[PDB]
Amino acid sequence: SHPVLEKLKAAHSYNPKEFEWNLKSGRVFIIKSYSEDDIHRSIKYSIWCSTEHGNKRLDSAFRCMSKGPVYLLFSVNGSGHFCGVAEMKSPVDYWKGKFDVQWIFVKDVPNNQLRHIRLENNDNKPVTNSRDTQEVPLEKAKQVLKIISSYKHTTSIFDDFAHYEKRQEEEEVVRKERQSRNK
Repeated sequence: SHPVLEKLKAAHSYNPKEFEWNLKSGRVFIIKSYSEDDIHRSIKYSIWCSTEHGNKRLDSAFRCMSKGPVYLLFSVNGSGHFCGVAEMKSPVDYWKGKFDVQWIFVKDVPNNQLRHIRLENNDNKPVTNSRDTQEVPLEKAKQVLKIISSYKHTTSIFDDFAHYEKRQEEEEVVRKERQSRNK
């Protein structure tokens, strides 16, 4: 293959061989996406939007860090895996709003690889049982990033790129025809 995808790959440096998971500083958040369509869209346009409350938390974190990176660890609700990692790259501009992200890792990591890591700031629950914008303590975040980085993955959302492209195109046509009948 897909030319959109080949362009994105050429423009970015996905799944870098060297990644420093041993962060000197930074903050790290779980993002729980409502759908794969949202992940596809985020990678393609390098933006994200959380809920109103999630945006406020993420914006605040980003502006507090202007000191080190803010990383976002993505998983779709009900998927049983993480699907990648992006760096937050702007504050939130007021999908109701948006902030810029730079996708770094695009790869599927099953939750069984991560569930041994528990968050002391979420009642010692497994990191894999987190809600949207849960903050991960840095020492635990290091271990999570270490695992996501090293993980020898079998699939990623890129395997379904053409599928998610077709979905989005067809939905826009349907949306337009529907607006047309309403107008």
